[PDB]
Amino acid sequence: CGVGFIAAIDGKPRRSVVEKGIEALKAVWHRGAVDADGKTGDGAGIHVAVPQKFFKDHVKVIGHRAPDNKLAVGQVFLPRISLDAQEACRCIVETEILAFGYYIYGWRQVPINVDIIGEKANATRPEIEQIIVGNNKGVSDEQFELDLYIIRRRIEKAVKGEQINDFYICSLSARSIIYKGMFLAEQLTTFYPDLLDERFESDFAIYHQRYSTNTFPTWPLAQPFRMLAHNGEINTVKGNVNWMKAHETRMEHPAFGTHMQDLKPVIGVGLSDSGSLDTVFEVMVRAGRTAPMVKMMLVPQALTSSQTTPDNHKALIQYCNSVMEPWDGPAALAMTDGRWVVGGMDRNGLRPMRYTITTDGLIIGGSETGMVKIDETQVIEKGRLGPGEMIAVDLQSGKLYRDRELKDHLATLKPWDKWVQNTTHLDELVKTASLKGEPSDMDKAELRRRQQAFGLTMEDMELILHPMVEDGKEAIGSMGDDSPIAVLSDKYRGLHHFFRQNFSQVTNPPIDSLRERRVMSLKTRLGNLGNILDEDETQTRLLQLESPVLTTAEFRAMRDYMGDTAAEIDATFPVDGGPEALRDALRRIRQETEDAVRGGATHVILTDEAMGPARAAIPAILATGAVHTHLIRSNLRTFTSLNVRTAEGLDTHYFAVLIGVGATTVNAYLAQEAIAERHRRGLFGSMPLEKGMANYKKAIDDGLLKIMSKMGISVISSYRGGGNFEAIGLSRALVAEHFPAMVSRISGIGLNGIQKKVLEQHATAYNEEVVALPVGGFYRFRKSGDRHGWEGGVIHTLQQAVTNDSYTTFKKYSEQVNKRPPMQLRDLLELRSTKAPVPVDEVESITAIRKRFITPGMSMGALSPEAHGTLNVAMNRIGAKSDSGEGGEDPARFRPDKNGDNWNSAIKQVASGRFGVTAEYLNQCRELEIKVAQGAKPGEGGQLPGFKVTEMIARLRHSTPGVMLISPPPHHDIYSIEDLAQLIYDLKQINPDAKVTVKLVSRSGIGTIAAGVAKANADIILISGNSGGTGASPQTSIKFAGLPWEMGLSEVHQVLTLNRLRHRVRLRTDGGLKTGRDIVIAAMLGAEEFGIGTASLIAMGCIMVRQCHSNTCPVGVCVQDDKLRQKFVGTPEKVVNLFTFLAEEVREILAGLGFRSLNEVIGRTDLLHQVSRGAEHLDDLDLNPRLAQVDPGENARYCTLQGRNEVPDTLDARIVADARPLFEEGEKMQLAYNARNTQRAIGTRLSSMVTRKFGMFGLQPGHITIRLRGTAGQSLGAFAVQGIKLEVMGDANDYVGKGLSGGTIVVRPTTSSPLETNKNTIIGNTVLYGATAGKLFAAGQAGERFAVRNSGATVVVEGCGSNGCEYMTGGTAVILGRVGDNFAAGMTGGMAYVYDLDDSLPLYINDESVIFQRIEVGHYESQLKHLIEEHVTETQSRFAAEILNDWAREVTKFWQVVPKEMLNRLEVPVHL
Amino acid sequence: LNEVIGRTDLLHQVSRGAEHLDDLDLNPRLAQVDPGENARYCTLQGRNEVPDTLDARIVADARPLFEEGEKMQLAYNARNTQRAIGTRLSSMVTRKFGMFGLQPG
Amino acid sequence: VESITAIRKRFITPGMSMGALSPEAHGTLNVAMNRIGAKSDSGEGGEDPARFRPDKNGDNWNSAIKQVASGRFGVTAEYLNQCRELEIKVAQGAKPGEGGQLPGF
Ligand SMILES: Cc1cc2nc3c(=O)[nH]c(=O)nc-3n(C[C@H](O)[C@H](O)[C@H](O)COP(=O)(O)O)c2cc1C
Ligand SMILES: Cc1cc2nc3c(=O)[nH]c(=O)nc-3n(C[C@H](O)[C@H](O)[C@H](O)COP(=O)(O)O)c2cc1C
Ligand SMILES: CS(=O)(=O)CC[C@H](N)C(=O)O
Ligand SMILES: O=C(O)CCC(=O)C(=O)O
Ligand code: F3S
Repeated sequence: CGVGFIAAIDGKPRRSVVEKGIEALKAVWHRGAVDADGKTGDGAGIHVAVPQKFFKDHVKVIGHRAPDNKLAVGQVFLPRISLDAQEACRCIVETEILAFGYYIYGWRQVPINVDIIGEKANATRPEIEQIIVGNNKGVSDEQFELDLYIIRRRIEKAVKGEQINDFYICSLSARSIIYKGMFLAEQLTTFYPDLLDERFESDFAIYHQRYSTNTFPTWPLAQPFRMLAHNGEINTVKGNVNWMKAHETRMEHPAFGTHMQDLKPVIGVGLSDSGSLDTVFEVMVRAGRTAPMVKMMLVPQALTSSQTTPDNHKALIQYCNSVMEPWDGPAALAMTDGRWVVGGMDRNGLRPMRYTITTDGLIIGGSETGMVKIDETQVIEKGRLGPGEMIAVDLQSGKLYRDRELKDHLATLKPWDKWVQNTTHLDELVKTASLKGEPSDMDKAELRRRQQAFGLTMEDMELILHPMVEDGKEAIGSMGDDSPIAVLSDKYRGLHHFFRQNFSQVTNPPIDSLRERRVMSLKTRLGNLGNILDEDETQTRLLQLESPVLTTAEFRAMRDYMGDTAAEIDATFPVDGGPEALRDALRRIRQETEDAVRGGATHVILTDEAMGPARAAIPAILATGAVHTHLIRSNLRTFTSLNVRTAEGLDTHYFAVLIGVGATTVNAYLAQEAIAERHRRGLFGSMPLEKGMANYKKAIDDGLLKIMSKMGISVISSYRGGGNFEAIGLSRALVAEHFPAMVSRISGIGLNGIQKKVLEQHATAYNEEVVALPVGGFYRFRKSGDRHGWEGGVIHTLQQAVTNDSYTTFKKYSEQVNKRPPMQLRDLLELRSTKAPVPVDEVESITAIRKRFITPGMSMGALSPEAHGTLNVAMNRIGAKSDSGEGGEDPARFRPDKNGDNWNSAIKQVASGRFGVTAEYLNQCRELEIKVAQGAKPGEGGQLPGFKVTEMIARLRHSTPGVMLISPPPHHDIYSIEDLAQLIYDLKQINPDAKVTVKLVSRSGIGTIAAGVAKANADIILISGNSGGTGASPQTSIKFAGLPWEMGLSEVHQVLTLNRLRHRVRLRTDGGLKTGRDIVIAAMLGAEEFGIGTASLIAMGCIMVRQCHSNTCPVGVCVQDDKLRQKFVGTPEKVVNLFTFLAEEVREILAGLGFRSLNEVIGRTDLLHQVSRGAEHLDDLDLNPRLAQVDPGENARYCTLQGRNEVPDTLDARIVADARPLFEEGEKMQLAYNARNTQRAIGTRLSSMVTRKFGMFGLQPGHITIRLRGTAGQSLGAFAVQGIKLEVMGDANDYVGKGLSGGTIVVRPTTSSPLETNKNTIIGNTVLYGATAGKLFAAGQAGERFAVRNSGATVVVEGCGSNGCEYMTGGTAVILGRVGDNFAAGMTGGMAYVYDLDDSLPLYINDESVIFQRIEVGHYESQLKHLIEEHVTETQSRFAAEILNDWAREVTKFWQVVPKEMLNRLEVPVHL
Repeated sequence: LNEVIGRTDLLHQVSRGAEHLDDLDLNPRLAQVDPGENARYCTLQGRNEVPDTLDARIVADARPLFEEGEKMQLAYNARNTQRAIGTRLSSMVTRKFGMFGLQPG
Repeated sequence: VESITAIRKRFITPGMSMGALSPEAHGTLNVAMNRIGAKSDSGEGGEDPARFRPDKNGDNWNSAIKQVASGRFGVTAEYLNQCRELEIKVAQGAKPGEGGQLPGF
């Protein structure tokens, strides 16, 4: 994959611009899935100017006369198999161009060579044809495209009405034309020779290859699109899409004249995310806005409220943000309206984008940098884009604008501020009334009874509400979610329970809402929905909150300011009502809001307030959706704000759902109440009820910001109404009828059930007195109502069983377990088969089976050292495997002990904060598990409370003692699937023997990703259930993120099968598997391996008391405390017994089924039948979609060979060859080689080899040194141990020294480059990610997230993008230059100095955990000096040398950045 | 000639004469289906052949007829699935005795 | 074109004896050549066997091609075995008809 762009700064056309454009496209394949087929690829494209010589001649050769104007071309994909349709297609195409009365010189079959296409693709190949049009009407450049635009839509539309498939017009303008198709980019020129003609000349270029979650090639989905080309993904798409359904309700501009209606819907079916973007971007530009304005209105930069930003810009930004809600997601963009050409970034700089400027007056935009030869000699600059920036060219004036200067320009266009000043911030007005006193008007006798209506409890009040009020933070907890899944529940659960928060896995990264809160946002606006098409100050006239969240005080504040303008709808219904009560209720509300809005109303207030003994409340969630949708469905939502008052609301989740299913504003009124009551028994102590709410509110605000970040979304306006949930349990019909689009893969209950349950709980609370809520056993087993998997009896019996070693006791446990009411989906399945039973002896053996079992990754830290190694011993004893876990593994452990026991773990993880990740760690295993996610907390990343960060722990992890370890939610080197792809490459490079796994978490859509993972060379894929365990994690994720494995595991099984990849990868699953049958059923759904954690913990003794986060483990399982660790009685022997039983119980089952082995039953879903009905009312689920087979009946067999999906060599292949002496004799060596952007992970293999023979540190620095001219591609020197040194004279791309491990890497411009070392980029992003040792020197600037997570590498570099030194925990980080926003966020431990010539660092640095001072003590001043010296010595850097020359005056200019938590720890204090 | 069959790339449409621009689209006539390098086929030979019927046994059961001139009675079952029964017999008979050389029956 | 790594490997540093040259010069050469995967030549006069291992720094003083010349200087079962190539020296262009000299001092 890649996007790129090239432009002649002067405006004047040239052939090189195209030849370069090709040139690029020939250097991106190293980033894609190569087929063994040699031909097949996902899509490539080049968007250049229609070449009028070339075309005109053509018209001449047929013997017409060339017009004076520009001649248009339509580039069109016609149906290729039904001639009947091609015609219809061409009549339509002609008719439409005809009624604008332009002129047709006529069709031209494009030459192409289909030999380089694969069949898959030739299959879906359309018939590519050009049609040539002339501007007989003598209109203007601008009018021609305008008209053509209305024409293309007209066609587009008619073909649709005709119901014609496969028709598609890539381009149709007289300025630009697009040559895209499904073929390898390196072969664009081959599939389309026109491109090789010298008449193809152009002032600009835009190329783009693409990847996918598929095996299927659609042609129209290859880019570049008509104005756009996008690298990344736009996670905020459904959000955007539904907004346009309303934005459109009002869009009207005069340029389209009477055409608008043909103009809508601007977004047709079947578009890829980027495709939809181009769609919007286009209309906007067709109506007048420049390119750069549009990048902004749609992919605006973050308005951090800071000095970093001039005030013009801020105005503008604020303007946009008020018109259009962003289109978020990682995004490198290459854009152009007719005149300008733009390179742009998303608001988080999520994708690479280097660029070079030449003496010849060209700018070449890129994704990597070595992408197209240019002589250093003619380089005038070497830049990049950072979050939010753009760079551009105005081709009419042949002027280049860098970000500042370009943004300057746009600020210039209008009185942004004067206009912005037109908004009413009703904030202060609202805060005022709060301080004036958050009221409360119910008597406990009430609170209690309503509360009972929504089935609330003490656990609810104590466990969850309280901490919010107190700490202003939400409840953290531990252990998995073992309760039933709500539909199956026995006990009133509220709608919000069935909506699961979505989150993101490999497609895009989730953000850090702590360390990166400045880019996020919760602004809310009522009435800012008018004409995205307009550009007038009247667009700022709207009210603005700063949180959709309102305390009963603030709420009324607002509701008053509104007034005649608001309308209140009664979200409630009679109980005397009848079977259809709630239905008609839902109609009613729907209608009433209609009338209101029509009637003139501008704000709606939906509410349960009139709930009483005679009226049940309509589930706020359902009521909000029913309303918002119908509002959209009638083009009305654009006229109001929709505000909800809810008695049932209480936690963060409930807000999130409400908001994103419509809600503008929410007020949890009966909870502020419940807060008060608590407060008048002084449960909060001294603290005023007002400060009370304040906190509550922050907890819910950060609440949301988080839930959002789980699918990288930075901003509530795009999130709102986007329906980002997945419904488990409610009926298809329903979810469709009333909420935005969401999946509900098995219908579930419907209104009639909902009604019945709502009312039942109701009687509970108005049928008689209520002094206390029940206790509740949702977050914990009480011997009360809610059941759980793990309950006391069950735990005892199991313990009894593995301790006394009786299989009979085991069997009694599992029976205890299997005889209950259904609690989980698998519980609803029976296993029946058609074979007679077989004798048990005959089945496969335990030895055999237990080997398919593994003990999941549970970190050293989360668990006691004793527990951890216990597990490693058990697994190795039975020839199985265990998983180190998120947090290091002690290397002493790399040998078997006198007793023969083996503490080393067989599968090592690799997770966001790269904990103990070392060349030697990565090499002490058979398998690497890339942890993208756990079912306990999908969107997010580990926690390890500070008081667990023992010293041993801290030593392991290179973290700082007793300081907390919260991990970055996303991996920093996996922002998109190609990214995954490359990590897997490095992984397979540093360790030639291991298989690589990807931990993913079930959720709908996993299937597809699963595929991409497969194309990315992963060997195993593991789908984790929503219910798995965690040692520490917020409770909403434990109860609301994730989906059951029975759904995700089949989806992966299916989809992978459906694309013929299912044999390329092995499948594993975990999530609550405690029993023989749980394991058989998982096999039949497709699994080959099963993970067993918690139950293995319980055998080691866990009693499931849930204080894993607390460091108070009654039993030594999950606690670092010494005394407490002495109460541990786990034993290998115990765990081994657990597995032994499990397998035997598996064999017992297979025999009954007639199979003599597990393999004979994988995928065999025909052996499972869904029985269970388990409720009073006819409310059933559809378990089909899970049981279905893709290619039922006999399967063909693809031979799979034993081993791992192998990978292509790199430079290391030769380097190693050339190093015989090294390994053979010990010699020292110096090698030289060139290097291209296309060579990845250079050295890594070397390193693996060296680490293996001499170990990370048995070689003295520089022992083997390899100079490289040119460009290093991603992962340069990744995991290099000491002894290796790489000099890259030239430059590099992302991830230099990723996981650096005591090796050394240096990078400087070519002796001959005339560039000013420090005023130019030289290495990409996420450099030194997670390093632990070694040095890195860089004559130049580095890009975003430099030194992220560095845990002990020393570096020197002349500058650095934003988010630098983030989450750093060790090492020294010098920095000869300016530094990006948010520097040092979360930087708990190492040190960075920072030459700052403008005393600006103050404006950029992230205070929170760090401080800066000028050097005072002189050993710190000396430390710096020596590095800088080294730097120079290695890099021959002038600018550096000079700082050395004036040390005296200069030292004065730096700034010591030192972590708070390091102040008292530091041998030599930092101060005098 | 072979080197050029189907090669429409060798024909361009100039259609000119004296009138108003009212032109035809001769493209649909000229387009290639799978343009660009062709596979090479060897000379396919003979005729699309077809399945035997009962006649392939009657003839076998009839050696004496064709070899010695004998007169024969053959018995067989027949199904709606067997077509043109007798026609190949006829061909053989016609060729060796002509349509009228053998006495009826 | 082919790479330097590749090409430089076709280069070698001739045999110049320990004696004719300083010990420092001699081993310098052996180190250079082994560093770039090429070959050096011991020369007419022995090679010290200590030199038969790479040193703490990774440098390798041992020479890859050992000579064998008239006065068999250091010619030993172990010398002959510490290499990839044996060079029978029948003659040098400086003095074809003749054979080395090493002044007594
Ligand atoms: C205490 C504990 C620690 C865990 N630590 C990690 C970890 O370090 N890395 C990880 O990728 N998943 C971790 N997990 C999840 C497990 O690896 C596995 O996905 C899940 O534990 C199994 O769920 P089950 O508990 O119902 O047996 C942890 C889970 C628990 C309960
Ligand atoms: C100082 C010196 C020492 C030499 N010693 C030997 C030697 O020991 N054995 C040998 O076979 N040739 C010897 N030669 C010759 C070289 O091995 C090689 O044949 C010739 O040096 C290369 O000539 P060129 O000097 O113009 O580079 C010696 C030459 C020189 C200059
Ligand atoms: C190379 S790419 O993975 O960024 C593809 C971009 C986009 N989401 C698409 O589906 O086309
Ligand atoms: O130990 C750690 O860093 C993480 C452990 C963890 O996140 C979990 O077990 O839920
Ligand atoms: S608190 Fe974790 S619950 Fe198990 S580990 Fe101790 S009993």
